[PDB]
Amino acid sequence: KIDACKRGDVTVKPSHVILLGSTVNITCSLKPRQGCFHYSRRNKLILYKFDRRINFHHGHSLNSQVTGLPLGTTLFVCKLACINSDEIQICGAEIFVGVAPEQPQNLSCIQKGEQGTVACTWERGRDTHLYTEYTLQLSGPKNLTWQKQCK
Amino acid sequence: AIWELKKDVYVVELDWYPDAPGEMVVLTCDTPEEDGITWTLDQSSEVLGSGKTLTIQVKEFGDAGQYTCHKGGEVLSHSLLLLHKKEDGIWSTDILKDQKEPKNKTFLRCEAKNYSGRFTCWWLTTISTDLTFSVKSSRGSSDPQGVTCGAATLSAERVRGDNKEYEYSVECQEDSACPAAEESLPIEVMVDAVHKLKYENYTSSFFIRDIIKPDPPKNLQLKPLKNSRQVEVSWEYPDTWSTPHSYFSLTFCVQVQGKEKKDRVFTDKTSATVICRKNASISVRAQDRYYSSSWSEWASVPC
Amino acid sequence: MFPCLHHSQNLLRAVSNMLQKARQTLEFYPCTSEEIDHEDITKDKTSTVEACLPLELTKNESCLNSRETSFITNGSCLASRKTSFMMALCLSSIYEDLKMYQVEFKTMNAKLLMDPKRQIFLDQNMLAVIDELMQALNFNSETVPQKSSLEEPDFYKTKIKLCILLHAFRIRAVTIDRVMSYLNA
Ligand SMILES: *[C@@H]1O[C@H](CO)[C@@H](O[C@@H]2O[C@H](CO)[C@@H](O[C@@H]3O[C@H](CO)[C@@H](O)[C@H](O)[C@@H]3O)[C@H](O)[C@H]2NC(C)=O)[C@H](O)[C@H]1NC(C)=O
Ligand SMILES: *[C@@H]1O[C@H](CO)[C@@H](O)[C@H](O)[C@H]1NC(C)=O
Ligand SMILES: *[C@@H]1O[C@H](CO)[C@@H](O)[C@H](O)[C@H]1NC(C)=O
Repeated sequence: KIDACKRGDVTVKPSHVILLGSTVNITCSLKPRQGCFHYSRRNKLILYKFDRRINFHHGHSLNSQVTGLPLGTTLFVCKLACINSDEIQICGAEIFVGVAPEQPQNLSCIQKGEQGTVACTWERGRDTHLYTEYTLQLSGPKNLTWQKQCK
Repeated sequence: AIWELKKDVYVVELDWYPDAPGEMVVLTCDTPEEDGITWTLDQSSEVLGSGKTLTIQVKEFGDAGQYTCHKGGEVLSHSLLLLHKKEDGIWSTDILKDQKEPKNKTFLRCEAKNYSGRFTCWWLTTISTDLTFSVKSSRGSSDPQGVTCGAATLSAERVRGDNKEYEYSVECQEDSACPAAEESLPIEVMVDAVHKLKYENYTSSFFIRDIIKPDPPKNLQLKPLKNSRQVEVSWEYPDTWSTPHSYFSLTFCVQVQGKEKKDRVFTDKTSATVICRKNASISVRAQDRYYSSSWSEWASVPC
Repeated sequence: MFPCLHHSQNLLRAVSNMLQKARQTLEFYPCTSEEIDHEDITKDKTSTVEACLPLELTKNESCLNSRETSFITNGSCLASRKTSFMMALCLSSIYEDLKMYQVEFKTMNAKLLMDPKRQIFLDQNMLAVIDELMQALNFNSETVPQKSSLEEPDFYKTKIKLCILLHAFRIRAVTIDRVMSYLNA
């Protein structure tokens, strides 16, 4: 099992996907066996957003509450700085701030010629910063429907 | 703390800040019990302590040296003391000098010329006398007696600035009998530098392929094509390089600039044809074809 | 000219281009050879590390451990009566190495596509080259089924694991290329 994170694990509350406006509790925690080889009150456990320092705790447990996150993805990486050795990246979290999806206001289906494949077009609306899945369903007079997903 | 580098030698770790209290150090002698053992530090007959046990905090370098266990007029045992200074919680690094060519804090530079596993490590130190080095090596930590490092030897005495840095190198051969296609563990080399009463240690981890540096191309000869301006040049693989030459391959870069800025041409083939200006030399270089390796020394034939 | 050697040379070149793209795309994620540890998924499963050696190098044969994973799958790369068992076991182990990597790479790619943006995705050409080489190596090639997930995974962990695999795979690709060159000559 390749493990991306060994020295320590970082958790996010409630989740990596959050509604625009919500506040995430990024918490960097270090496993007891791993740590700075020489205890010293100089080593720190920094947390960086886009390589920008947001917090620093000498103790293994680091707690942060980032707020006003804009729409998009922010990489919070939690590195360990020892006394003389260079910083070792320990673990990180990628947060996607998103909003509720826009409903398609107008739907039009056009078939080209007497023999043609029906094609339906919609107005997506504002782009939510999240993966979007679109399902188009066509039902005839009685209920018999064709199911197609635009992943 | 106090630990034994070797029998009768005890390295003591001390913090280095002004007016520092010393660690309580206890001296013991493994000899038949004698009532009245005396203890000396200097060659002078000044007697430091009596009894089979001597207590002396090593607050400074003066308090570290060969304590002598002597009773009855015969020296029962010997207690040499070595010091590992720690400054601001960081181990001292004074004996060797930082080359810095790969990156900062680099004191050991190792190289190889073959996939056999024979490699040599060069360290530059500016201390002229009273210098000894202990070298140990292993593949990862799993192999016991994995590598058979040889003994440090002074190699050169160059005059950089006025310091006259002296270069000391070791010859180490991977003693693993089983051949293996790819390496999963980096070879680790530790040099236990010792100077007078001061002890330092340096650790370097590397892979043979990364440190490999090929020797210059062999039997380079120029053969002019009949009735043509261009001249064919043919070279051969070095004998020292590992065999077979099919599994392990090299890439030759040919520069004809001699004495227009860059005539370098990269040819896998052992013969390339280059127009020869009468007033220039043609030179060839060798690198591992498969992975990025240090370039070989230029081989130049007059043209 | 050896056709499998041409596929192996194509494989090493494809990995080299993908590795360069990965370093450029993931600027913050650490993907330099110095900061990425060497971890090989096929550490104990396959005997490519020992079986794939020049005939001159391997002699005692004691180190080949009890014909480990000695499937000896017959294939179009060599001929059944053409080469010694030492190369027959090696070709089978190389096929197994490519199968272990392709199954993992497809799993990573399926997770990467879900990303709202398209920062990085595994090269389709590189995956195709791995499949083509496996088809020549063993007649009973198994094509990996399209992989997908019904949920969204953390992306940072996938991007760190990706860099660790790419570098290890590149070393494996050179090892395959050396064996193919030896078979040709
Ligand atoms: C490089 O230099 C350092 C400086 O001394 C060495 O660290 C020291 O290593 C010794 C030997 O293990 C430790 O002494 C003994 O350790 C064992 C195992 O923990 C213990 O059972 C003994 O009671 C005693 O403590 C010493 O504690 C340790 N110093 C520190 C600060 O950890 C290191 O071994 C040297 N490396 C080489 C390759 O020479
Ligand atoms: C974040 O954590 C703090 C303290 O751990 C707590 O007071 C707060 O309610 C938490 N907020 C969320 C959104 O989890
Ligand atoms: C067809 O489906 C619609 C919506 O599900 C429902 O209102 C309608 O009664 C259905 N008709 C039949 C014949 O089932």
